[PDB]
Amino acid sequence: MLKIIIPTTMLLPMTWMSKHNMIWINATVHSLLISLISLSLLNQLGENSLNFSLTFFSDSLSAPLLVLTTWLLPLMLMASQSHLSKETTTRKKLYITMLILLQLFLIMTFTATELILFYILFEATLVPTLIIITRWGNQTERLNAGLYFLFYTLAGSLPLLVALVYIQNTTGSLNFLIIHYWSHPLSNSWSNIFMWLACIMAFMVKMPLYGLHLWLPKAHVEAPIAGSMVLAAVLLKLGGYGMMRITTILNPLTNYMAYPFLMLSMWGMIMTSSICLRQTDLKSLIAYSSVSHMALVIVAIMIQTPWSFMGATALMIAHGLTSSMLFCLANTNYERVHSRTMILARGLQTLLPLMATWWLVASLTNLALPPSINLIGELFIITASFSWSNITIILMGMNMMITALYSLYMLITTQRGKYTHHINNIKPSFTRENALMALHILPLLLLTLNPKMILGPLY
Amino acid sequence: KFYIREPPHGSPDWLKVGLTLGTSVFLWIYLIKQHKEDVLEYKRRNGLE
Amino acid sequence: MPLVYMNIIMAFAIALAGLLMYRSHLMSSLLCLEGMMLSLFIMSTLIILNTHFTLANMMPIILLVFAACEAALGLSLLVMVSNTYGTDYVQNLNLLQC
Amino acid sequence: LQYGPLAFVLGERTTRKLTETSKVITVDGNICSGKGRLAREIAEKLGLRHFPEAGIHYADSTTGDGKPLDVQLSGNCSLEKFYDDPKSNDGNSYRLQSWLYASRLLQYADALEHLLSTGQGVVLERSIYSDFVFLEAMYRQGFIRKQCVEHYNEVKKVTACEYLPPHVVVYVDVPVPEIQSRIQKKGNPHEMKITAAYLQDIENAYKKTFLPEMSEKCEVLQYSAREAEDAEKVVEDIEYLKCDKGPWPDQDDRTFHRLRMLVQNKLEVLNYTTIPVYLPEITIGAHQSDRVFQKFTELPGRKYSPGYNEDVGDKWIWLK
Amino acid sequence: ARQWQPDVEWAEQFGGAVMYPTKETAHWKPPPWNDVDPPKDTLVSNLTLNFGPQ
Amino acid sequence: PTIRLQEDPDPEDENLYEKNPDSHGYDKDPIVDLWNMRVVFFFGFSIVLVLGSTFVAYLPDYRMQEWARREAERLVKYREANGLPLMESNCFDPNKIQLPEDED
Amino acid sequence: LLDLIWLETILPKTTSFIQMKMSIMVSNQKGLIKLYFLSFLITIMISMTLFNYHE
Amino acid sequence: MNPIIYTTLIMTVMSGTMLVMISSHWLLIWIGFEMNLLAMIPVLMKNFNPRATEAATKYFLTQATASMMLMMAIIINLLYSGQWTITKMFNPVAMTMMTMALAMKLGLSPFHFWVPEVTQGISLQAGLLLLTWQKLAPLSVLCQISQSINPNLMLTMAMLSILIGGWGGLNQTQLRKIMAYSSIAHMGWMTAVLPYNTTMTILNLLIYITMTLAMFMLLIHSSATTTLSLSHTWNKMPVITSLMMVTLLSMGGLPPLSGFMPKWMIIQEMTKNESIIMPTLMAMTALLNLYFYMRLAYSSSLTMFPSTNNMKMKWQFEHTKQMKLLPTMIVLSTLVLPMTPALSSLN
Amino acid sequence: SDAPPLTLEAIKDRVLYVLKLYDKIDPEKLSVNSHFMKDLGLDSLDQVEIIMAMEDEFGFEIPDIDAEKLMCPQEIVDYIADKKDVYE
Ligand SMILES: CCCCCCCCCCCCCCCCC[C@@H](O)O[C@H](CO[C@H](O)CCCCCCCCCCCCCCC)COP(=O)(O)OCC[N+](C)(C)C
Ligand SMILES: CCCCCCCCCCCCCCCCC[C@@H](O)O[C@H](CO[C@H](O)CCCCCCCCCCCCCCC)COP(=O)(O)OCC[N+](C)(C)C
Ligand SMILES: CCCCCCCCCCCC(=O)SCCNC(=O)CCNC(=O)[C@H](O)C(C)(C)COP(=O)(O)O
Ligand SMILES: Nc1ncnc2c1ncn2[C@@H]1O[C@H](COP(=O)(O)OP(=O)(O)O)[C@@H](O)[C@H]1O
Repeated sequence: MLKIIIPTTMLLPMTWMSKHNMIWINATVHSLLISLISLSLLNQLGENSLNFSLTFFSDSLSAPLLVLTTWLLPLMLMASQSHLSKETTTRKKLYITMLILLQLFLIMTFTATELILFYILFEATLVPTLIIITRWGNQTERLNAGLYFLFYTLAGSLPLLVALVYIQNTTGSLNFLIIHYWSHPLSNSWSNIFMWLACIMAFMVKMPLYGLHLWLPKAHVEAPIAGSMVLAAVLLKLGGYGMMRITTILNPLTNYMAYPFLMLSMWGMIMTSSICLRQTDLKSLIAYSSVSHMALVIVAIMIQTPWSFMGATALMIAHGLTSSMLFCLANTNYERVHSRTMILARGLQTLLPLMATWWLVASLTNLALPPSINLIGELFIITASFSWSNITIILMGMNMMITALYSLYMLITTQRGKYTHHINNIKPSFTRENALMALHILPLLLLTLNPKMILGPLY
Repeated sequence: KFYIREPPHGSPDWLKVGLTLGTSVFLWIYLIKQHKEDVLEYKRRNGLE
Repeated sequence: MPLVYMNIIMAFAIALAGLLMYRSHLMSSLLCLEGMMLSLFIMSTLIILNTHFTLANMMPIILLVFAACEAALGLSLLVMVSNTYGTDYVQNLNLLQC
Repeated sequence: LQYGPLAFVLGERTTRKLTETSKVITVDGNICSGKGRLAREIAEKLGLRHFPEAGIHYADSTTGDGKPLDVQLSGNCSLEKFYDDPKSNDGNSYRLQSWLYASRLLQYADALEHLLSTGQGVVLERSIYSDFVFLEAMYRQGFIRKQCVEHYNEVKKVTACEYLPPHVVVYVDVPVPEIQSRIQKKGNPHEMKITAAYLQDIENAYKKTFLPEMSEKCEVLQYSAREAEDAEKVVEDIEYLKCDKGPWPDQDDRTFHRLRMLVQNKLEVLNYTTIPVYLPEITIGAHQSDRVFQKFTELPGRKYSPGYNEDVGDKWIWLK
Repeated sequence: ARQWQPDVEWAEQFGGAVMYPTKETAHWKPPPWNDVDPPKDTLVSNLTLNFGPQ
Repeated sequence: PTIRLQEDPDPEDENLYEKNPDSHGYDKDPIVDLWNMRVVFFFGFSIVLVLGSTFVAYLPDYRMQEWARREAERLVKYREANGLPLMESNCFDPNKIQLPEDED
Repeated sequence: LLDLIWLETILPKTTSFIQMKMSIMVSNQKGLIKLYFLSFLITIMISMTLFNYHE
Repeated sequence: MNPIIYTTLIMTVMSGTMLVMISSHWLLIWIGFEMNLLAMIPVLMKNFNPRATEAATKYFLTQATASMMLMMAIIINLLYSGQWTITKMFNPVAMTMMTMALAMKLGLSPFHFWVPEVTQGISLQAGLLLLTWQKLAPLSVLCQISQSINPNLMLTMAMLSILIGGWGGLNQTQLRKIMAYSSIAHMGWMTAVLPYNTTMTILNLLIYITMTLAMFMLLIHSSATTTLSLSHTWNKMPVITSLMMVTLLSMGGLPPLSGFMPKWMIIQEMTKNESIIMPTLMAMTALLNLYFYMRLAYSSSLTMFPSTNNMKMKWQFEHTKQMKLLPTMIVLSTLVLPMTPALSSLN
Repeated sequence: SDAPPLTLEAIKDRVLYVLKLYDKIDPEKLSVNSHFMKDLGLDSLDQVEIIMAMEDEFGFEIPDIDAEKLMCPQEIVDYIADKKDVYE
């Protein structure tokens, strides 16, 4: 699949050789073309995966993720060029270089045929994200946010490296196809229990699992808008992808090692949804929303059924799109009033009607209105959990009610009421912002029209 | 324009430029020749041609 | 081993211990270093004489030469320290910390 | 070839070029005294290179083209507004004093490099050894704080100790009332606001610190106002000095090698002027620092190294 | 309106001889700007001798 | 000075509508901004969105859904006519399986 | 109670506190050769008996 | 100091190291160590001041003690087997003393106190030499006797070195002491894999030397020895600060940078034995080195600190001396991970 | 850490202790307001010895002027506090 990798590596010198006033145009056009090219990966088979070479392969689980990455790059470019207008040309090119490198690492991560190469790329994604957050953030908390983002990740990921090299010394290969075909059960011993934990905790902290998520509100609030977009839409899904890949060698030990993570996921889902009800910062609310949805995804991956895997794939794609749209919507108001407090600017539907429509659609997809793919994933996961145990419906049921409550709370607080009297600098919505919202939302409904493209390999 | 000599003048240092280019060309031709003899020796030892 | 070997090894250990625990004067520690060199000379000479290794009879001379170099180095450093502080106390060498 | 250890290993030695007329000379004096004319006459008679007094834009005169730059990108201080408002709440006074000390250090390094490279003598107006009289005059008049004086002392302590003091110090003595009369006769509307106490402080600093401590390094040639117009007499007075008392006679080839390596590499010369001591008078915020640096890099001959700016007519760049 | 950048108060945290100062190390001084400590006046007394009368 | 440092004042934000009443929010230069709008709209809505959706809609059936349906129809027809059971509990012929000799 | 205090207290704040305390313990030496040469003597003696006596 | 004398002393240092590396006789190895120390002492005092004198005295005392123990171990080995050849070291007590002496020479924990002090007391060029060239001889000797080495002592000292390097580096604002603690931790990593595979020791040594050379040359280019003086470099040469930031990231061990390769290969080699717990602890501990590298990157490259007025004069002048190998050192420090299988040529 | 932050009270106890250590002053008649010249019947030479005792006790020298005008313990305490910049 070098027909996708090489054009991004060419995006790099194209950006560094462009005129000072055409960098955004060139980057956007060629990013969109690369996304169109990557659209060809959706032609998947029913039995095995597309095995391009010894190094790269495409499954029905990673193709929508690659398409989402390549589609997210141009949106980040449009979202970034507003607040980077006063920046020098060299620093703007460096920002675009960081974004391009992040896309390249993400594209290679989702198609690596070996687990060590996957590890190296999934860990290389850290440097551009950390640089973006700590260099182009606005407030002084960005440094602490970068430290939290780095060390939470590495403390989980290093035992994974040890476990991976141990597994390769034991079985002779880390190639995923060989690993799948030559799978052997895991006994019940302390060594196997700790091997399970080493293979699972890095992906758990990436989701992130409740109690291990404290880095996420910091990193997602302190980052610039493109950083938040790529952190919520793609980088959280690395944990889910890696967990569905790695669980192939963990049976039958998972049958009982999943209990603490399942309880944490369900209860912390309830807790993070409740936290969303009393939040003064508009971005932290969206971050905690992400935590709740990812807790659902964790449950689906842990119970290990075809329906749960289908629901996990659909939910990951839907959440990426929805959360990126919500972050952009909040950033528009932040750029207008230079504050993140939710109750500062109110009654915005009176001043900005079309942006209010975009807010309504985004918050409707957040609460999983049917027949959106958000609800398809959520309902598949709920059915799988009900088959796992009939008592999960209570916890799942509570979550649905709470999610609707806080979504509409956000909508009513920001759009309805009366406009604050002292704020008189609320200019009309630019064409760029409306195009950004439309390019977020239209693919969601288009995917609803044909949902088998995001349902994973278990379809 | 400059107040002082700024020893590198408008023309480049021709001795250094010539030495650099000569070294590059010598290394390139040496590498080509070495690869050719290596291929010939490998083909002779294993009896391909 | 005989008793003389144990006695020479004990002398080496005592000189090493002497070097390790500093009192006030730097010169005392230099003397302990020279004592270790002398102990090593004696031990090597006894071993070489006992086994009648003819070509090894010249190593202890080399050892003495490099002992002299080491002592000269230490004395030069002591001269510099004393010129800086007017005293050869190891307490004065505390400008750099860990 | 650039001077360095290789040039010293084979051939180049400084001690051979010294030809009894090296004689670093500085001609000190109070404000508005005719020390510059005397310095020029001394240089002309003795055949030495003349260095006019280093101003705010001295460093501009030696890099790029000799033309001065905007005060915002160079100096960031004003001599005129120091006279207008000596007690301004923006730190102009000590900023000017610090910039002038740095300029004097650069000029001293340039003069020493010229002397050690050619063997020819140099004449300076003031030196880093004399710059402190203005600082003391400002402090006694309450124009600067005590912390500024401490910072100045730190920078001087770490900078002025690496060089050799001048061979002979010439001082032109002019009384304060005559100085005021001269300033009035001049016509500049900013120098008229100089109080007599300021000139008195400069004179006290000179005569009670500079000349006493300089007389121990080498003998000082003092002159009243009337006996300074006769330049030939002053020059012939200079030619009969017994200079065997200071550090200059005790310099061999290796010390000259070290000093010659130090006087070139002006970055090494200016190293300690920007120490991270955070005085409000001289500390510049990050946003303003970035803006001013971006402004500076856009000057016509400043973006790249000297021989690499094609926008001022540099050719054959792609072979340099 | 603009990105936050470190000021003097932020920068002064790194200006000490050590991070995380304690009561023992609060009196440690940072090294001099050039690595030259001021010379101590450790005067060495000359020897005084009676030359005569005997 | 009662100050701590020399700094520029925090500047007011620029309104792109002031110098360009139809500004599109892409750039301060009207021509570059207009062409940025045009390329974004053309390459996002006209090219990727509509054409990509058509391409995805008309992708060939590599998932073998219709092939499987036709195969199942053939199998059901054959098994119904012969009187054979529609489906078998064992997907592997027991003749090719060798159970362990002793269960005691 | 949970997100802002105890979840912070157990994992990251405890780690930071422990690392800072051990950094203070390790890095705060007076620079006197007497003390850590005595340390060297202790290390040498322990090493011969603890790891050397058992071969 | 005369340049000719300086060049002679440098060649004598290197001659002592090469004599250590090419000798087959224990006496010649000891002589190489003596010659190296004798020539190294004046190089530390090239810029004369009380701090340099103190650093030289401490270095001399530590290394003279180490060489005395080295000679005693050689003599004990000769006593129990009349062999002068550098081999499996037929006596266990002699091997223990030899290991302790070489650890003292390298600065492995518990005997690690001298390194921060000597590094802070000398110039950046002397520190470059001390932390790069002075590791070769003891490591070569350790490699030649790796079979007879006792794993329990070497691994204890290696883990202690990693822990103490991280903890000590956490507390420093002086750049030379940060470099010294980084050196201690990397020495620990080097000696942890020595009983299992000496090729990994050599690979780690080479990569560490490259990164250390790049860091020291960047520090010499921008004349900064404290954190606050390095915080000014962005307003004079931003490219230098960016390259330093990337090199600091590489030193931390983050993939896809070249720094990650030695740790990765050492972990794999240790898991090829049983040895599971030790690499896990080593990685968790190297996170501390990553922390203070990241703090340095925050202070020098990712944020802009306030500057001074006199920097405007520095803006007008260029760097006179140029280091010809700095670009290659930076590239080798950063972009070398894809060439990892080339380590086979090391054995 | 260094010495504790010396206060006015401790200064007073040290001054009074030094004064009652002087064999020419009876302890019970001495107060912080006693005047050396009149109350304690001490001559000018005696005062010089008291100032030298203060110098020894507090580790710093008092010039001939300055020290000469301190005629009772309270002035000595005030001078020591002002020199050491002690307010509590
Ligand atoms: C804040 C969020 C952090 C993330 C959450 C991570 C979740 C980690 C939890 C690990 C899940 C299970 C771990 C081990 C499996 C069983 C646990 C054990 O309690 O079960 C019994 C174990 O019996 C006893 O409990 C022995 C264990 C007692 C010592 C364990 C310490 C637990 C104390 C709690 C410390 C907190 C740990 C997490 C730190 C944050 C089973 O009996 P037994 O059959 O014999 O053992 C089975 C293994 N065999 C077959 C090889 C024999
Ligand atoms: C502003 C005003 C708005 C209101 C006015 C609108 C006026 C009406 C227009 C609205 C249309 C109504 C929709 C009704 C559905 C009709 C279309 C439907 O029939 O087509 C579907 C086809 O839809 C497409 O398959 C789905 C589109 C694919 C979506 C991919 C998005 C493109 C990429 C963009 C970036 C990706 C980001 C997300 C990463 C994963 C049928 O699928 P299928 O059953 O097969 O067809 C059977 C016959 N075939 C197979 C021979 C073709
Ligand atoms: C170990 C043995 C060595 C002993 C040898 C020491 C040598 C002695 C040197 C003698 C120096 C003089 O005579 S010095 C001259 C001394 N005489 C005067 O000054 C005349 C005025 N007298 C007074 O002021 C008072 O009587 C006075 C007592 C001073 C108190 O002073 P107050 O009223 O202000 O408290
Ligand atoms: N270091 C300094 N600090 C403050 N002012 C200075 C300094 N050096 C020169 N000046 C000012 O420059 C003006 C003229 O300088 P001066 O050399 O004394 O007269 P002239 O031009 O006749 O040589 C005077 O107003 C003097 O105060």
